[PDB]
Amino acid sequence: TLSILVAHDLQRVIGFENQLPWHLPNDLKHVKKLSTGHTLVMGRKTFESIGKPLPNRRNVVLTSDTSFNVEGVDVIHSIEDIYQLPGHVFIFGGQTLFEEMIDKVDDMYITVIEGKFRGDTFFPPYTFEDWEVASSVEGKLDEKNTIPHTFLHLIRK
Ligand SMILES: NC(=O)C1=CN([C@@H]2O[C@H](COP(=O)(O)OP(=O)(O)OC[C@H]3O[C@@H](n4cnc5c(N)ncnc54)[C@H](OP(=O)(O)O)[C@@H]3O)[C@@H](O)[C@H]2O)C=CC1
Ligand SMILES: CCc1nc(N)nc(N)c1C#C[C@H](C)c1cc(OC)cc(-c2ccncc2)c1
Repeated sequence: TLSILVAHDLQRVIGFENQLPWHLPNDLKHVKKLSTGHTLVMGRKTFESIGKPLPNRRNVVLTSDTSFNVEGVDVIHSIEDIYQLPGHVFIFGGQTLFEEMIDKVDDMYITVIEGKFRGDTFFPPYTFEDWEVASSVEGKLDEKNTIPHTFLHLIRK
């Protein structure tokens, strides 16, 4: 199973100066729930921005750097190596990789942040004509989660 796992805002911003533009603990829990025990694939820049691999799942990084090695991180150098990955596989970031992968994945787990942030990294444009809405659940606003947001699970038609 090959999925996209992304959070973007109303204009598809997913990042600004190596950072997430927004602090939203509920989306982290959401990420932890979906991807624990499975596989996360990410481009080199996405990985360096986190700075450490995420616990209790396989971390795969795509890069052309043949010297790249990080403890707890499996390296690939080919888009094509993604399809040899066993199990449920999540394309985690960033803009470059989503652009390469958005026409290949079976489905997408999108967190829509109902805001307009300044960004420099964008999720590629997509139309609902090509995606069925399997589920749409609003996140709950509270003390620590202060931005309206929505979990979408879109499946390709
Ligand atoms: N929400 C998110 O997912 C987050 C992402 N970001 C950002 O993403 C921003 C924009 O950079 P972006 O390009 O999107 O980052 P990516 O995560 O897509 O990393 C890009 C790199 O991935 C590797 N790569 C991609 N495709 C291939 C391929 N076909 N073959 C071999 N290697 C490949 C290359 O690494 P290499 O150059 O080493 O060969 C490439 O330079 C960065 O500024 C980073 O901060 C920031 C915050 C959050
Ligand atoms: C959650 C945000 C998020 N949500 C969803 N639904 N999908 C995603 N792909 C990402 C994402 C992301 C990027 C890789 C990112 C950048 C970052 O820049 C500092 C820190 C983290 C991060 C720090 C701590 N634990 C998990 C992830 C993730």
